[PDB]
Amino acid sequence: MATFVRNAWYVAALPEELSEKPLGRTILDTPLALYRQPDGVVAALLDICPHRFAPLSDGILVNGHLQCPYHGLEFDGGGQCVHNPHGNGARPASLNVRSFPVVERDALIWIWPGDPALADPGAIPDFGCRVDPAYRTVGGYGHVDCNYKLLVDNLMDLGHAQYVHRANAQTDAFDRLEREVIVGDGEIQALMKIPGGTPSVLMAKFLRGANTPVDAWNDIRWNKVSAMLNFIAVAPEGTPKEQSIHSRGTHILTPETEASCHYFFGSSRNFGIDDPEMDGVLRSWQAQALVKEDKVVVEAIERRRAYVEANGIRPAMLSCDEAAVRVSREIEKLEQLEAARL
Amino acid sequence: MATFVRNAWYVAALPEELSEKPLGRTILDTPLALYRQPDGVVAALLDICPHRFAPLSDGILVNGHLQCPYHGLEFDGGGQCVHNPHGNGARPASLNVRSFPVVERDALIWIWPGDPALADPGAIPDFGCRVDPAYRTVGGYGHVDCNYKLLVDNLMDLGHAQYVHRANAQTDAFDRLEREVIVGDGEIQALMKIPGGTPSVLMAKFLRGANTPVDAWNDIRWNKVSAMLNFIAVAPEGTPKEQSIHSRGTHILTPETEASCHYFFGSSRNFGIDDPEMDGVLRSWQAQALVKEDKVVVEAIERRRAYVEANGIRPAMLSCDEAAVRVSREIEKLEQLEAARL
Amino acid sequence: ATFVRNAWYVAALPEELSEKPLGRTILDTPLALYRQPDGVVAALLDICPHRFAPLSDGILVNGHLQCPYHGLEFDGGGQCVHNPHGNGARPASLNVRSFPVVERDALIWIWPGDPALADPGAIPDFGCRVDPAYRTVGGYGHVDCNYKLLVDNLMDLGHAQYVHRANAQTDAFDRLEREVIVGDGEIQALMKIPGGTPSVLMAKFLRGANTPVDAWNDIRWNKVSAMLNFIAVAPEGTPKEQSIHSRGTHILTPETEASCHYFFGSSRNFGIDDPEMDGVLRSWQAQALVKEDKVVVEAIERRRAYVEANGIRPAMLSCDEAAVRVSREIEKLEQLEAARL
Ligand SMILES: O=C(O)c1c(Cl)ccc(Cl)c1O
Ligand SMILES: O=C(O)c1c(Cl)ccc(Cl)c1O
Ligand SMILES: O=C(O)c1c(Cl)ccc(Cl)c1O
Ligand code: FES
Ligand code: FES
Ligand code: FES
Ligand SMILES: [Co+2]
Ligand SMILES: [Co+2]
Ligand SMILES: [Co+2]
Ligand SMILES: [Co+2]
Ligand SMILES: [Co+2]
Ligand SMILES: [Co+2]
Ligand SMILES: [Co+2]
Ligand SMILES: [Co+2]
Repeated sequence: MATFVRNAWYVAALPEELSEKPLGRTILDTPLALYRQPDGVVAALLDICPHRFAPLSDGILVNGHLQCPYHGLEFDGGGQCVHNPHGNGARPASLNVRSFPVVERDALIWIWPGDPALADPGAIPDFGCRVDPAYRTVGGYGHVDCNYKLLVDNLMDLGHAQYVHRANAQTDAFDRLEREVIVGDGEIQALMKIPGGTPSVLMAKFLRGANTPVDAWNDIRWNKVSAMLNFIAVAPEGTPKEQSIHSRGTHILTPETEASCHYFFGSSRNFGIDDPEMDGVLRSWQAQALVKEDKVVVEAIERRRAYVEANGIRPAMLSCDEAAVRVSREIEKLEQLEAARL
Repeated sequence: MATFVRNAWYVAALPEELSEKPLGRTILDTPLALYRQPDGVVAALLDICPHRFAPLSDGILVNGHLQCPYHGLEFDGGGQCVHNPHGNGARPASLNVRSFPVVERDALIWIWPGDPALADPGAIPDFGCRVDPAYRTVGGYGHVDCNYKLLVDNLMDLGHAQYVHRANAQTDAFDRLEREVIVGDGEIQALMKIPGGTPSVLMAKFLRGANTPVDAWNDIRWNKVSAMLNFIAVAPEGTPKEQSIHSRGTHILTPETEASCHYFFGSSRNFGIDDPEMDGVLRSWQAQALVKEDKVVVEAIERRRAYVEANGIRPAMLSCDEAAVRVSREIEKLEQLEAARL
Repeated sequence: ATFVRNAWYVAALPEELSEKPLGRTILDTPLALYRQPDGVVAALLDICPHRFAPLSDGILVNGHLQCPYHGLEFDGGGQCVHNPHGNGARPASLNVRSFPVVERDALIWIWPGDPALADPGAIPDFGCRVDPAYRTVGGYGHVDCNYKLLVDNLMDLGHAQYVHRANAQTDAFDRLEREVIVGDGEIQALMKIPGGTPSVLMAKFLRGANTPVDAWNDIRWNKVSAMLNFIAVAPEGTPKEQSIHSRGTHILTPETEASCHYFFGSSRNFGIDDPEMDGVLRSWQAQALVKEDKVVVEAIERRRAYVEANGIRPAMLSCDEAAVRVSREIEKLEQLEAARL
C-alpha cells in the first residue's frame, strides 16, 4: 500500500455508529466490517469473506455471529469461522477471516491496523474527559477528501482562525499572540495564554460578560500519528487556567486512502452541562467550522498536490508554523522507522 | 492485455435491441456499431470511422448504408466504403472500416471479436429452445460493473440461492444431495436432481395429473467462455425429465471492459405458453435476481479486487464449488492457449 | 503532458473577470485570474507559497489578493505585500508566480511558458472584436477532448454539411472550391460554395431570401490554436471582398491533456442594431458549437485509447489539407520546445 504508519492505534468509529448492523469503513486502505456483538463487545473484521470475497459488512448477525450475505459462512468476533452450511460442514483454518485488535475507550473505537503482535492497549491516547461525568460531550463524524496530514497541519495551527473562521473566531487582538511549544515522546503541545480583547462571537456565546488583561486560553495536544485534543477556555480573576470555564476538543483523524480521511470531532464541556442550548451552539460551530470551513480549504489544497509535486514546489513556513512543522517531522520519522522495519 | 478470450462467439445484443438506428456497444474493449440493414440483415462494424475516428453509431442509414455523422463517408454491412462525397469521390482501400463476423440465431445476436479467419458459425452454442415454437421465451438485458468471471461463478453456483435470492429461489429441500459435474470439450454440465417435491408456484399449477409425488431438477450447461443454459424442472412419479414442466434459462455474459460486463438473460417456458401475464412475471423475477440481488454482490466483490490482489489473497473453496472451479479452469486454459498463439 | 507552453493563449473573456478571482486551469497550470481596482487584469499561480491554498478562493483587500487561509496578500506581480504574522517579515520565498498577461481585442491573453520569452509580437490579431463597425456576441464552452481534435474540426469547415446539417446543409456542396494558403506562422483554408440556394442559416443572415447566391467559409489559423473564420453570403457573382459577413472567433486553450477551453464569438457586419440577429447567432453557437461539435469530438476522444493501443492512423481525404498542415505546424512547435528544455 502507500505510506501509512500502520503500527499505531487509530479511531475507526464513534460508539454511536456501531450496532448489530455492520458498518463497512476503510482505514489505511483496509476495508473493515465493524459491529457490536450481542454481549455489547465491538468486533472488527477484514471486510472480505475468505470464501469468495463478498463484503461481510453487508451481512447480518445470526446468533451473535456475522453471516456472509453470499453463501452463509458465519464468523465470531475473533474472525473464526463458526459455521459452514455446505457439504459436511467442515471448517478448515483457511475459512477464518482476519480480525483486528479493537478497544472501546473514552467513547471512541480504537483499532490497530498493523502488525497485531505489536498492539498493546496501553499505548492508546488518553481522552478521559469524554467519559468524565464532570464534562458534557457532544460530537460527530465527517469525511474529508484530503490527505490526513493536511488536516493535522490545520488543527495544529491557530493562524487561520482569523480568516478561515472569519465570521466566528476573528480576534482583533490576535496581533499580540504568544505560543509555547512542548516536545515529548510521541507527543507535542502548543500552549497559549490570551490576556486581551473582549471576545467577538465564539467565546462570547460560551461566556456571559467580563473584561481584564488576562483571561483566554487556547491549547492543543498531539499524540503519535494523528490524535489531537485541544483546550479552549476563559475565566475571571488571575485564577489559573484551572477552575476556568473550558471545552476540551477531540480532533482525531484516520486515513482512509492516500487522498481521503475520517474526521472524528467532539467537545467536552465543563460548563452548561445541563443546558441543551449550549449543545446546539457547539454542534453549530462544529458543522460550521470543521465541516463548512476547514474542509473547503484542505480539499482545495489536496486538488493542488499533483501540480506542486509535478513541479518541485515546497511550502514556505511562517513564524506560526512551529508546532505543525514539528508534528509533521515526527509523523515522517514514524513512516521511515516503519519502512525501515519492513 | 486485460485478458479476454477473443476467439469465440459472444452475444452482442438481443434482436429487439437492433434496428436501422445503430446501437453503440463495447465488447471485449472493442467499440461496435450494431444495426439491422433494410434487408433485415444485422451488421457489426468497428465504431470508429477510418477517416477521423468519429462514432459511426451516431450516424444514420442512407440508402441502406451507415453514414458517418462527421464528414459523410458511407459504409456497407461488410465495412466497405461505398460512398465518399469529397473531392473526386475516390474510395481507396484505406477507407474501409473493420466488419465483424455476426450471426443472428436463436433470437440472439452472436459476434466473433477475434481473428476473423478463425470464426465458423458452426461453433456457436445451441440455444434452440429460444426459437422453438413449443416454448415461450421472455427476457432482457442488464449491465453489471463486475468482471464477467464473477457472474460466471455465480451462475455455476447453487449455494447462494438461499441467502442472495433469499426466498423466491430458497428451498430447504435443496440441501446438498449429489451434484454431478460432467466436463466435455468446450462444454460443461452440472446435473442436480432433487427427488423431494417442491415445484415453483408457477409450475405446480401444471403438475395436475391426478395427485402424484414429484421429483425436481436444477441443471445447468456451460459453453466455451461464458454462455450458460439452465434447466429448472419438476414432474410426477417415475419422473422422466424431458416430459416434465420446465424452463430453460438463458444466462449469457459478454465482457465489456475488464471490470464490467453485459448480461443477457431469458426464460424459455414449456408451460403456460398462452399466458401473456406469466410472461411479465417471469421476466420480472429474473430482472430482480440480477439487478437487486446478484448484481449487488458481484459489484461489491469487484470493489475488493484491488485489495485482494495487492495482498496475496486467494479464495477458499467449499464443497459446493466444484462446477464453478472447473469452468474457471477451462476459461483460464482458453486464455493461455490464445496468449500462446499470439 | 505535451503542450506548447511558449505561446499566448486566451485564458478568459473580459466579462468573466472582476474583483472576485476566477480559478481556471490552463495547460495543467491552475491560475487565479482577477481585475485589480485600477482595472488591470492579473494572473497568478493559484497556489499560495505558504501552504498551497487556492488564492482564487480569496478576496481583494486594498487592491491586493488575500489568501483565504492565513491572510498573505499579493500584488498583481505576485509580490507578497503583506504578512500579518510575527514581525511581518516578507522574505522572497513568499512571492507567488505571476504570468505575463495582455488584455487585447476583448480577449485575455496569457503566456504560460518561459516568461523571459514572452514575445507579444505573437499575439494574434482579432481587431474585428473591438471594431465599432462590427457587432460581436459570443461565449465560453468547456470540452472533454484534447484541443487538437477541435482544431482539426474548425480547420475542416466542410463538416458543417453533416454535423450542422439542419443549419448548414447546402445543395451546391459538390461545387466547392477550396484552396490553402501557407505562410509565416499562419495558415488559411478557403472554401467557396458557388451560386447555390442559401443555407438555412445563410437564409437568416439574408432575412429569408432564397435566391441564387455565392457563399464563403474561410478560416485563418495562428500559431498554436487561435482561429478566425469568415462566413459570407452574397448575390450572383458579387465580390466577397465587400460583402455581408461574420468573422468567427474560435480559440482553444488546453486545460488538461484530455480537456480544453473553447472561446467562440461572432463579429457581424450586418444587422448591428438587430437584437434578433444576435439571438440567431447565439442560438447557432449554442447548437453547433457547444452541442454539435462537442458531441463529435468528445466521442472521438473516448476512442483514443483503442486507436493508440492498436496502431490505427487516420485516413485523410481531399478536404483535409488545411487541418493536416496546421497539425504538422503544432507538432513542430512541440518538438522544438521539447528540444529546447
Ligand atoms: O472545534 C473545537 O474544538 C473548537 C471550539 Cl468548540 C471553539 C473554538 C475553536 Cl478555535 C475550536 O477549534
Ligand atoms: O432465472 C432462472 O432461469 C430461474 C427461473 Cl425462471 C425459475 C427458477 C429458478 Cl431456481 C431459476 O434460476
Ligand atoms: O460560428 C461560426 O463562426 C460559424 C457560423 Cl456563424 C456559420 C457556419 C460555420 Cl461552419 C461557423 O464555424
Ligand atoms: S463469499 Fe462469503 S460465504 Fe461465499
Ligand atoms: S470521421 Fe467519418 S467521414 Fe470524417
Ligand atoms: S496557505 Fe496562504 S497564507 Fe497560508
Ligand atoms: Co459465538
Ligand atoms: Co450447520
Ligand atoms: Co453448498
Ligand atoms: Co479550523
Ligand atoms: Co448496398
Ligand atoms: Co445468483
Ligand atoms: Co499595495
Ligand atoms: Co462545427
